[PDB]
Amino acid sequence: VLRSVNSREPSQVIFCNRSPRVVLPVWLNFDGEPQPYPTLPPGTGRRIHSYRGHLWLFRDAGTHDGLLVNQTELFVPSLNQPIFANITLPVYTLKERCLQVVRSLVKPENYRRLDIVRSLYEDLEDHPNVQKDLERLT
Amino acid sequence: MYVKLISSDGHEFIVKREHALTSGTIKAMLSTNEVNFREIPSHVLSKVCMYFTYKVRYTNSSTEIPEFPIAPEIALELLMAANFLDC
Amino acid sequence: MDVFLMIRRHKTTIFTDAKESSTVFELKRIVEGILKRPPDEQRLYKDDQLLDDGKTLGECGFTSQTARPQAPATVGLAFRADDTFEALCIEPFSSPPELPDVM
Ligand SMILES: CC(=O)N1C[C@H](O)C[C@H]1C(=O)NCc1ccc(-c2cnco2)cc1
Repeated sequence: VLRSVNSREPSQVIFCNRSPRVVLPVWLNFDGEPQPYPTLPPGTGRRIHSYRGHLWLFRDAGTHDGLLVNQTELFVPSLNQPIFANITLPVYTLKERCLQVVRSLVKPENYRRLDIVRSLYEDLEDHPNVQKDLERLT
Repeated sequence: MYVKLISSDGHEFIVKREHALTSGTIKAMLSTNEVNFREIPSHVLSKVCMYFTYKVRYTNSSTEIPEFPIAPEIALELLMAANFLDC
Repeated sequence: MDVFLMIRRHKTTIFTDAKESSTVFELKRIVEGILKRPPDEQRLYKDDQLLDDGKTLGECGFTSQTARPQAPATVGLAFRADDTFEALCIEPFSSPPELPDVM
């Protein structure tokens, strides 16, 4: 339902990591399967060969936290010369930001040892996932 | 114009009314001008107020957005406050 | 350029913003609108240093690099009771508990 179009029309793109995270570029293949591409260190860029109508999303490489590309969730290369893909942090909610910090400090096996409400333990275990973000997205 | 948010330990935080209405819980508590937080200590509530300013500044902005910092020592309590305030 | 501040006195903290080109006196006029005390009954400080009215916030050390929305700069505030100014006193915020064993 969310898949790349097999246009076969080349499109040069600059993946510009304007975030403090290690970025995981994810291509949605012709069947809609997420395909990971080499990671981008913070502050760096890459000149990549893509195609018109192809679908990309960007995540934090270690945690899968969602990132923005040109202020939206999805990037679609258009007609060229190179298209800029400006990858940035979203303004996360305070709750999501706290969950990210707690997940970075506590091993998942130990979430149940934290003195918090059961509903927060469930929020901690409900890690960001590309599959969950894709379904849906309608 | 401004509203007063009082922490469990009695610290008074004066913030723009619009910045405070960023929280649905606060809007409900307001509808003084003053809100008392029995369970929210000052080291947590000061960070909540910094979040409001950060959110109002960086929302619908094309500028590079910096990370919102949270010291490990405040993380658990801030998570409980953010959960209650729907922040 | 906007500068983000915490104006602090005793157990009071005001979160506000101002222009880097705005003056110390103009900040006192903001405090007056909130705390209902005229500028002549106020003293503003950067750390232990008394700030002069005619100086801009930028000249006082409040810049876009040091007075950020997510990390605001502190301005100390002292009130004149009758004819004498009280000493600068800012109550610290509460202390976080010890980091739990699994943190
Ligand atoms: C089917 C195909 O050739 N694709 C799908 C996408 O449109 C990208 C394109 C592709 O694989 N191009 C080569 C390529 C190699 C490395 C990268 C790369 C390297 N670091 C991050 O991304 C990106 C594109």
